[PDB]
Amino acid sequence: LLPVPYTEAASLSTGSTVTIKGRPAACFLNEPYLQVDFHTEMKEESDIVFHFQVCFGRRVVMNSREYGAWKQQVESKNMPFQDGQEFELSISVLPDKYQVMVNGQSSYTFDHRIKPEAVKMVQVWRDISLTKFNVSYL
Amino acid sequence: LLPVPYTEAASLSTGSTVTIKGRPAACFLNEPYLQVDFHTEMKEESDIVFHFQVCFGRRVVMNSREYGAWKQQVESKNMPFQDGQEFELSISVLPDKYQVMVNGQSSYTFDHRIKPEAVKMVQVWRDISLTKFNVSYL
Repeated sequence: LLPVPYTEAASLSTGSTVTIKGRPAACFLNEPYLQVDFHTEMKEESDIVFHFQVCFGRRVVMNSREYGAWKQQVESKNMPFQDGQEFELSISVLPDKYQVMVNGQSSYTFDHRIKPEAVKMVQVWRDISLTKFNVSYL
Repeated sequence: LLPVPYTEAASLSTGSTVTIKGRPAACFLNEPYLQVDFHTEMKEESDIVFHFQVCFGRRVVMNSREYGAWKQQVESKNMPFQDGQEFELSISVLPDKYQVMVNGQSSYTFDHRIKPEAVKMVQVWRDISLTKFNVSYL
């Protein structure tokens, strides 16, 4: 249903939740990727407050791009995504960090390096099909 | 125009040329990938006679997947692809190797590890839009 790369303007603060439903575009043997980037401007070259990159079946890396430069990457081996299955990815803004849940289970967190109020745009891209994208505020 | 991941059944021998026209789906700053895989069966989990993977603006890796296992990867830093531009990629089957041309210029080669006559399917995927795919025989 949704075009990939997927772009949507967005604002985030404490209590915001970004929810993504989709499925990998390839079998895990072929190592598809998923990337979710919280950008500071509508341009894709803009800074990235929160970068979330899944190499399905292998690892996750999280980072930020600040004044054009990648910072300290955080690596995680948690891999709750299942081969060939739909996933529901939810990214919640807490006061001190993002909490990333996959199919209802807390799987990753990432401390705010830039205030989330700096976010203007979310991009979801790489090797997924995308059926649902929502930003909600509570 | 063409769906990505793109799958097309194919046969290859000496004199075969696979021609791909497309453009990256992201700015090079965001490091999109391109992957071209020559498979031994119609299944995406099948062995890969020739694997060609571009990290736009960084490197290329080439390899083969034989009985399910990746082999010796070949790395190249040649990067003739231009940021934000259409490319024309042509992969020609010579008796002893594949020759990969990008916009008319020979840019990569890869010696046959498996006879090209074992190929049954070509997949073009990752972060590109695809406007043209052809297999031709001379």
